[PDB]
Amino acid sequence: RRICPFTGKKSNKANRVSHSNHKTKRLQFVNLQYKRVWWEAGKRFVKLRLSTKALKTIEKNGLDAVAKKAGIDL
Amino acid sequence: DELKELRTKTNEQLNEEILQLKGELFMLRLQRSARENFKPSDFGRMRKRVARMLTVKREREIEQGVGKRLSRKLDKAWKRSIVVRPPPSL
Amino acid sequence: LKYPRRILDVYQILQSPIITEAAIKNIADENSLLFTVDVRADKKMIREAISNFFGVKVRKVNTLIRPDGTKKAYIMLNKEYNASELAKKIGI
Amino acid sequence: RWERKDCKPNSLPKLHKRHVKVGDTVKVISGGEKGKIGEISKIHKHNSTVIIKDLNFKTKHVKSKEEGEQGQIIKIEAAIHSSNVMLILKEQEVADRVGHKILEDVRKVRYLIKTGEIVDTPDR
RNA sequence: GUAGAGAAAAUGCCUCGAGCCAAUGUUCGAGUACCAGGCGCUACGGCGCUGAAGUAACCGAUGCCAUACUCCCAGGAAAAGCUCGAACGACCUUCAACAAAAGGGUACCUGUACCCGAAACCGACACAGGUAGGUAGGUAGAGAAUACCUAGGGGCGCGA
RNA sequence: AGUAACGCAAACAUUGGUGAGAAUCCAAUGCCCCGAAAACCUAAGGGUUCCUCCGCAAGGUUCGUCCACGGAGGGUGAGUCAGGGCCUAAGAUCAGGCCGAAAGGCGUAGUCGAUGGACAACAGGUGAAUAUUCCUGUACUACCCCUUGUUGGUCCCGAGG
RNA sequence: GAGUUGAAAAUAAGCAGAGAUCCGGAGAUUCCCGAAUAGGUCAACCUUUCGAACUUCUGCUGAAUCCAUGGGCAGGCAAGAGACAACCUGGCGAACUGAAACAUCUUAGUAGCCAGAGGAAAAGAAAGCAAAAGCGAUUCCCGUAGUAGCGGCGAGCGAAAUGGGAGCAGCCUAAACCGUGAAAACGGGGUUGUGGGAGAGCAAUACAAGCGUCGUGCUGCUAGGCGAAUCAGUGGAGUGCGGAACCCUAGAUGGUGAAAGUCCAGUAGCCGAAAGCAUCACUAGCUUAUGCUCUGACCCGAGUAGCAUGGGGCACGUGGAAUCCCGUGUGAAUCAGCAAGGACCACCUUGCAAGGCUAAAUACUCCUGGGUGACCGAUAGCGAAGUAGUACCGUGAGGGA
Repeated sequence: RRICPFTGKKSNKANRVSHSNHKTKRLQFVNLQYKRVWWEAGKRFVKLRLSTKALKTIEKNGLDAVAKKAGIDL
Repeated sequence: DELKELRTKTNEQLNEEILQLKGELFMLRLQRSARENFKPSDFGRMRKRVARMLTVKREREIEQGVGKRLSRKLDKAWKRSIVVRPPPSL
Repeated sequence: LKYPRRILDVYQILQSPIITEAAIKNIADENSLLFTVDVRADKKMIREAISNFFGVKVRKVNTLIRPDGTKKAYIMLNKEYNASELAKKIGI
Repeated sequence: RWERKDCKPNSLPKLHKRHVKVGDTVKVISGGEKGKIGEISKIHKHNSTVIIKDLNFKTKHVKSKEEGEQGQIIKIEAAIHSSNVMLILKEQEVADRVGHKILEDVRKVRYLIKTGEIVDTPDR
C-alpha cells in the first residue's frame, strides 16, 4: 500500500482544477520512499519504506519511540 | 418396559452387546430378504435399543470429561478395528 | 498401524441379497451369490465380512455400481463350499 | 384434496382436543340421525369426527374379488362430527355435557354436569 | 583398465572383441477345440450324438522391421518409472535389511448397458445438415474415385 | 380449410400368423438399396433410451396388435482394458517475497493439470440385457512366506537414459 | 391423561393406565460436501503416514548474526476465517437526467462494488454556541424556513442561532513529582477552566453513591389445567324462523350438514415450573475519597497548530472566505499562554485541540409472537394457494411460467 507504517499517512482524494473549472480526480499520494535507516538498539540498518514526515520523526524523536508508537520494529 | 439393566452393565459387556445387537440386526435383514416369517417390531427395537446403548455409553463419555472431538477420535479410533463375528444364536 | 481406506461401520457393509432367477443361475452355475452393498465399500471390506460372519473362503469379489445409486456385489466362494448348501440356510 | 389434508407443524399433524373417549354412550344432538343412543367404534382425532355404531348407514359398493365374483354390497358407517354428540348415563336417560372432577386421589375424571355420576371407566 | 580434485559419468590414453540388430520363423501352447456334412425330436425359435482335409504357390499391404538408412532446414518438449554410484545429511539394525533361484499364497477405486457416418449427440423436430479415431473383402480399374456385389445392415413412418 | 403438406424420386409385392380391427407388427419367399457404408467397435455427449411382460390416454406428420412412448421388474462383474493410487507440457493455483483504495496484480519453491511419458491377458464357450470383466485352458505383473550369501540398507544427492 | 408408529389410506408386527403418542426445558448423535480445515479435488469424490490445514497464543530448541529474527518440534474445547434481508460506518464512485443545447452546477456523494460490525451503528462530554444578555455532551422530531445566503446570481442548492419536546450519564489516560531498572516500561499522584495540577506546610474523619462468577427473592416467557348456561316443530341437514328457559367476571374467534352466548375447541376470571432465559431488588467483596494558605519558575498530549501552496467539505461553486480535514514543504507557545467569536488587527467574552471509551431517544425488516384491515380473492394478492424460483430457455451470468 501507499501508507507509511509509522505515521498513518494515506493518499489524498483531491481534485485538480483547470482554468475553466473542469475537475478530474487526481488521487494524490505521499512521498513514502525506500530508505535504510540505522538502528541504535541493534546497531544495524533496517530497510524501511518511510514517509518524509516520519523521517523527520525518526531523526527528531528517535526510531524507538516512533516504532513503538506504530507498534512494529521487526 | 424400562431398560434399567443398561446402567448396571459395565462398558465391556455394553460394547459387546452393541456388536451382538448389530449382528442380530443383520440377521433380521437376511430374514427380511428371505421372506421367512419375521417380526418387524424386533427390527425396530434392535436399532432403537442400540440407540439406548450408545446414549448410556456417551453419558459415560460425558461424566469423565472430554471433548466432542476427543470422542470422535476415540470412537473412530475404536471403529477401525472391529473383527466381524456372528452372534451366539446358532 | 494398518488403516483401511475408510472406516465404514462394518456391521452394515452388507445390506440384502438378490432373489432374482439369474442369481440362482449364478448359484447353480458359478458357485457365486449376489449381495446389495452400499457405495462406500471395498473388495477388501466385503471380502473380510464374508469369511467371518458366514465362515466360508471367498474366491473373488466382483463389484459394480447400479445407476439407482446402490452397489451390487457378485461374490464367488471357493470350490470347497457349495453356494447352494450355504444359500438355502439363509433362505434363497 | 390438498385443500383438505392434515396441517403439519414440524412434520407432525395437529391433533385436536375433544370430549369423547371410546366405550362411551353418545347421543346424536342435531344433525340428521337426531335422538338415538350408541357406542363409538373407531376414532378420528384430526377431523374431530367419530364413527358410532349401527346408526349412520352408508350403503357402499365394493368390487370384492380380482376374479370378478360376488361384488358384495357392504353397509358401512361414516363419520359424524364430535360436536354433534353428548354423553349418556344409563341410569338417568338424558344427554348431558361434560366436566372434569378432581377427586380425592391424583386422577381427574369425566362427569355429567347435570347428574351425579362419572363417565370414566376403570382398567377393564 | 587407468590419469587429473575424479565413486559413477564425461574427457584423454591403452587393450580385447568379426560380428551385431529386428520383424519373420520351427516347436509347445494346440486338440478327447473349431469346422462342412449326416444322424433324432420340433413350443418347428433350436438342442442332442458323431465328425473328414485343415497344405503349397503367386500377388501383396496404407501394418511390422523402422526413431532403419539418405537428404533438407524451417533444427525438431518435460519429468517420473529404469540403470549406475563415493563423501556429506535424516532414520532402523540383527534372524533386521539386501540380491536371486525354483514352488505356493494374495489381487486398490472409478468407467463398463445402450446410440455413437446418430430417430438416443449437436442443429427447438424421429430435421435431405454436422461430429475426432480404428478395421479396409471380390471383379474392371493406377487408386480409399467409379460400376456391380460377399459379410453385415436396410427398403428411407402416409398410401392408392 | 378440410386447403398446402405428410421431410429425397433405395421399391417393395404376395402368402401365412397374431387381433375386435393389419399396406404398416411378426414369419417365409422372391425383388431392390448402401457396401472407404446407410457395416462393426470405441472417444465425447446423452442418462436408462438396453431386456422380458403388459397397455395403446397423449407422442409417431397416416394406421398400428408396434415403439427410442406409459407402467412393473431386471440389467453395466477387471490385478492385465481406459483413467486415479506414478510422472510432467501448455496452463492454473501460488507458502514465504515485491506491489496495490478494497477486491486483488506480479512472482519463486511446491502442488494440481493428459491430448503425452511409465506399467501386466490372449483364445474358445456361456448368455432375454454383461464380456480382454463370468467358466475353462495356457500366461504375465506387484508384494509376502519358504532355501544360499551379505553386514549394512532406504531416501535425498552425482550421472546415463 | 388414551390411544399412537408424519403427509397417508391399506398390510405386517408392535408400543401403552408400574402413564404410550404428543408438548416443553436441558443434553446426545449429526455420514459426505460446503469457512471445509490432513493432502488433492472436476462440491457432495479420490488418496491417506486418520490429521482443527493456515493465522494468532503458550512452551522448548534455537540459522546467516553475539543478542535477535526466520525456521522446526510440541501443547491447546482453540482466539479468528464463513454466512446475514434491510438499516449503519469506511473507501472507490458514475451516467442517462434538469439547466428546454452544454462544459461550472444538478442528478449525487445517490445507485453500484468491496470491506467491517451491532441490534442498533455513527457521533458524543466543549481549544462549543452566543453577544455584553445568557446556555451547558451527543442523537432525533416540530419549528425558525423555503429565512439568511450560495449559484453560467442560471437550473437549482439551502442552513444556523433563539424557542418547544423524547431521552438523559459521565468517566478512564499522558506530562510535571517519588520509588525500582542501561533505556523501554512499571507502582503511587493528577487529570481541570470568570484555571487547575505538581512542590512546601497545616487539618481531618466518616455521610452518601458506583461495580459485581456466587446463591437464595420477585414477576414474565418457553408445556398446560379448571372453567357458567336449552329443548322441541320445519320441506336432506338448523346454528335461521316460530314457541318455551337460562348464563354473563364469559356476546373475541374458529369449526360443527346451515348463519351459535347456552354443540365443540375455547374465552372472561382463578391457577400452575422440575429446567433454562430475562426483569429489577440482596449478598462475601472491590471502590470513589476530603478542606485551607504560600508559590507567575515545574507541567497541562510537537513534526502538532500556524504559514506558502494543491484541494476537499461545511447550504457557502475561491469569493472578503472564516471554522473542519488532508498532499508537498517549512515549522511555534505553555496559562504573563494558545484557539475560536466569518479576511485581518486591538480590547473583551468563551473554551483548553494535537489521548481514548460510553446507555437512552434514533432507522429498517430475512423474521418471531399477539391485534387489526372502507387490503386481495386464483389475469388479484408474494414470481409462487399443487413439482415454485419448479417445469422450461441459456455455455454462463441470468430470465421465468
